[PDB]
Amino acid sequence: SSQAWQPGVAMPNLYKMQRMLLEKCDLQNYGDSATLPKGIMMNVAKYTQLCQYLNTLTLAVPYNMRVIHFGAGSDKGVAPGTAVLRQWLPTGTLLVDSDLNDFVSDADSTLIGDCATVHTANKWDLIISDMYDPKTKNVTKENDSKEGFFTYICGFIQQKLALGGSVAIKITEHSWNADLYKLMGHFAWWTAFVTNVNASSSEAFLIGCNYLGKPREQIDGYVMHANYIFWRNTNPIQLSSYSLFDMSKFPLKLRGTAVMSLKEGQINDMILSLLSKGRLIIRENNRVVISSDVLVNNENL
Amino acid sequence: AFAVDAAKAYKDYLASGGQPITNCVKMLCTHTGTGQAITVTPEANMDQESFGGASCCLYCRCHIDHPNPKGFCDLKGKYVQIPTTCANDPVGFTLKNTVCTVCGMWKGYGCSCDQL
Ligand SMILES: Nc1ncnc2c1ncn2[C@@H]1O[C@H](COP(=O)(O)OP(=O)(O)O)[C@@H](O)[C@H]1O
Ligand SMILES: [Zn+2]
Ligand SMILES: [Zn+2]
Repeated sequence: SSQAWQPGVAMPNLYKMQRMLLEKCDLQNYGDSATLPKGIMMNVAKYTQLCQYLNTLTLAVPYNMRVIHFGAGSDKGVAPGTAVLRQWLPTGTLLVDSDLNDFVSDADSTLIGDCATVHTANKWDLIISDMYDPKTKNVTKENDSKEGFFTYICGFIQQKLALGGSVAIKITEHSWNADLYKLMGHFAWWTAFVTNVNASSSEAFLIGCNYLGKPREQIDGYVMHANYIFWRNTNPIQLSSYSLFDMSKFPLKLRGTAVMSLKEGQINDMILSLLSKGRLIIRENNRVVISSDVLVNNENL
Repeated sequence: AFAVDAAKAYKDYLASGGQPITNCVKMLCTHTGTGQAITVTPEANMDQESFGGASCCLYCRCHIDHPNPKGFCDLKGKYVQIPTTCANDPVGFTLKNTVCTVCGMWKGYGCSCDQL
């Protein structure tokens, strides 16, 4: 109904509580296409709606914020999503992006290579991923949990996401991972968010809001992905670009969320409550240092 | 002594009737901004479009060194405002035009410093 004036639709909580079996995803509006504003790329529209939705959550937004964006390149050789993130995030936010393939970016630093090669000394306040392999769209094969870059992302979250931070990780019917859904239960809240511009696709962003570093909920990710597909299969979403035309409240508010260094032993229930409310980030505030592992070979004979 | 002259090549290509560089990244914005040329966030007014800066830079897009001792880029990491009448060719526009160092507007497309 009024969903068409939202930036998109989040998975309703009752769907998260089901125990569905995995089915094929068949979308009623498959092949519909939103009419984008003149000259606007799909990926600008999509990231704009994602950010509009993230504005409604309790993201921690510290000074000296650090954001890392995986899968930021395009077959066009530019980075539309990075450009939207930089628009959204407070001026001065440190933004790093990465992709397998070369591209030109507005990020403060860019690493080209497989995401598994990326290492960072520091922790992050927000992780965005649009990584995707269109080969997974094989409807003739069983739809099993995928490894690859999802294995990397799960480990990266657990090792390098600051307590209190958040993630938005792109999935689809076939591009998903059970452990990533399980990890959503380590946040104060989570959802699967579908942009209104791309609602004819099984794509969603799995959003984990305020990381706690421990299980708050035990989630079976195989069942949860089936629950997600059941929701999509039974709830057609009207394609809509309406939210793109009101950008007056787009910028993410610079909250100046507190950042503290704390050892595990000091994370009591009061700290956990602050983390859960978007009122605290736990990490160091040292320099941001990144690298990409490079395999060396000499093929001369 | 030899240096590739990418700017001359693009200008000559355009005058020969070549298609401008595509896939410059146009941003959604209110179009109620200041209209200044190069800004930290989109600032298009009613008669401009705002673009991601790197995607509108000839040197960034062509994968070539910037014409500057330190190789710094004026556009990367910022947003560039392009008159709507010229938004078919943002790279050509940024290459051919100059920002007023006083008011931050494009000379000839917003700068009123030479008035009175
Ligand atoms: N293991 C990986 N490491 C880094 N980037 C990846 C990896 N797998 C996929 N990507 C990137 O994710 C991006 C997804 O963009 P999308 O347009 O959805 O698909 P594609 O560009 O592959 O057709 C691509 O730019 C792709 O290079
Ligand atoms: Zn440049
Ligand atoms: Zn002037």
